[PDB]
Amino acid sequence: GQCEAPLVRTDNPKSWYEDVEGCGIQCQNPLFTEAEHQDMHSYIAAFGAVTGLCTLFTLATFVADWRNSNRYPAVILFYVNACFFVGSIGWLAQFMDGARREIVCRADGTMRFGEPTSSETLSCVIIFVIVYYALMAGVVWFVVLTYAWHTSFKALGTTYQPLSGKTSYFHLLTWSLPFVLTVAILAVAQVDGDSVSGICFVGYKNYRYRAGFVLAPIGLVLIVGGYFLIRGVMTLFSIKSNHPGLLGIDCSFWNESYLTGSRDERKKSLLSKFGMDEGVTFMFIGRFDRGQKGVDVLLKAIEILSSKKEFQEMRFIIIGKGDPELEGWARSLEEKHGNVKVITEMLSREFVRELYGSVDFVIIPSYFEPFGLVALEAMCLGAIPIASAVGGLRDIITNETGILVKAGDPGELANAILKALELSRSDLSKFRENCKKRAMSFSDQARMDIRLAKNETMLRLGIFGFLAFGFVLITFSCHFYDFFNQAEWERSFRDYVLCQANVTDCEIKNRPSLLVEKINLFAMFGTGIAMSTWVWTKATLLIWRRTWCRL
Ligand SMILES: CC(C)CCC[C@@H](C)[C@H]1CC[C@H]2[C@@H]3CC=C4C[C@@H](O)CC[C@]4(C)[C@H]3CC[C@]12C
Repeated sequence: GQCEAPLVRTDNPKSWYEDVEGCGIQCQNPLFTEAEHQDMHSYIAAFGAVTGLCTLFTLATFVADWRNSNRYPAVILFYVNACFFVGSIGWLAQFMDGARREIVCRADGTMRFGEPTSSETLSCVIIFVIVYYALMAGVVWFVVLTYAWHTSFKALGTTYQPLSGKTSYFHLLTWSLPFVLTVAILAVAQVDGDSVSGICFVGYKNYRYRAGFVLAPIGLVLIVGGYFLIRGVMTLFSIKSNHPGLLGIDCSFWNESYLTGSRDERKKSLLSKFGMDEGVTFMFIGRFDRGQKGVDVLLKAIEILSSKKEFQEMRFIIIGKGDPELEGWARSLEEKHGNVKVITEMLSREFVRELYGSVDFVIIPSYFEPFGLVALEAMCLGAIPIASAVGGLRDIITNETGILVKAGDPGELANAILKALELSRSDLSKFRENCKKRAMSFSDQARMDIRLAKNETMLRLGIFGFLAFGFVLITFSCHFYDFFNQAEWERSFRDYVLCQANVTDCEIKNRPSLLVEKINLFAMFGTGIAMSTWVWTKATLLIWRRTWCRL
């Protein structure tokens, strides 16, 4: 009945150490002393309390006005805060009286490992699933947050709400995936306790399961989250370089005051410069590519259009360079039909701005268009677009704004040009007015989609996307570091424990670093705290101020 510390005597055949019959390992990490146990427990308490309180307040803010705040692209972070709140409560459970022994220790006083098991209680499993599910549920929402930001740039020039029909689709995948992982861990009975952290978690006894079920899934969400974030940056940077100020009023390289004179006066000036007489002007600018922009379609349409008697009533201009055969084809038509201008050089932005604001119609014969930002500048300048019904550009152009055609059909395109002539013989003022109003608006007029309203889902969302990414990257690094060195610490732990009995000095080769543990906790709690600032604005204070006035 004798066992030497750190081992204790028990009658459980499942608690005995490798060959030491009757003796198992006490429920106290032998590689750390009491003083640093109290330090770590105090450290956890501070972050847990702060995360719980601040996260709960944000959740209270959303439900205070759920009828108006329940808007899909702006409530992704609400579920993120919900996930982290549950995780925080899971961590804080250990600070109830006697909780650590009931959670970490077996009834015989030995360390819990290999849970679940029918011979012990459910306290270790309950804490494990709460914390682990909360962790994985949160980071799965994070990749949804970045994806929403990536697609939120489609909410310009249209009324269509992206992902409006996919809200339940995300939810089912978001909650199902962490549930599957949780069940997989329980199926292999790898839930182990640790007095240092104060909770049960994966793979303390075997590093391989901790790498598989924690490190690996966290790595994948970082890859996906980074991918969408990178594309979002390219979109946002591309906007500011080319069309900055595509925002609440209008202020860019375009402005109403930059161009002078009437529409006809500028048209006559440009046509004089090109040696052309008055007519209905159709303009296209773009790269002379194949399969991406229909330059071949546009050029072929002119050949078909050349047979009509109305051909002499219209004026054309093509700007761009690229494949030399398209360039030769365009120049040949220029000489064959002396009513079209061909430009292959680099054209200044100043010239383009005046050209866009003078030409009657702009042609966009694309084969693919991401979401149609290139068509918005022409609409801002009063041009009436004719475009292929491809990509996300179909959501911008409507019957009262322009003409859509099937891609690849030069005959249909020519018919659309003939339709443009029918409109051009009448008053086009309504079409130009609709083009400007639509391009600088969206249908989310809950509070006047202006710079104080729509920047929420373009700029503010972007900040939190990268902010969450940073903390999750730190968490990945901590687990990555431990995984590299866990194998040696296991060997050290084995060697250290054996010499303790002294059955006639022991030394610790190495151990897990408490500093890495603190940083990992900081990043985990930091994400919950960081995402709790979404509602830190003046408007929410007013809501709370009036909410308190229910009294
Ligand atoms: C490597 C990537 C994923 C990191 C995250 C992307 C970073 C670089 C992006 C995402 C969000 C972006 C910011 C979003 C907010 C604004 C406000 C805007 O008025 C000016 C640009 C500015 C300041 C952006 C600068 C670049 C930014 C911080």
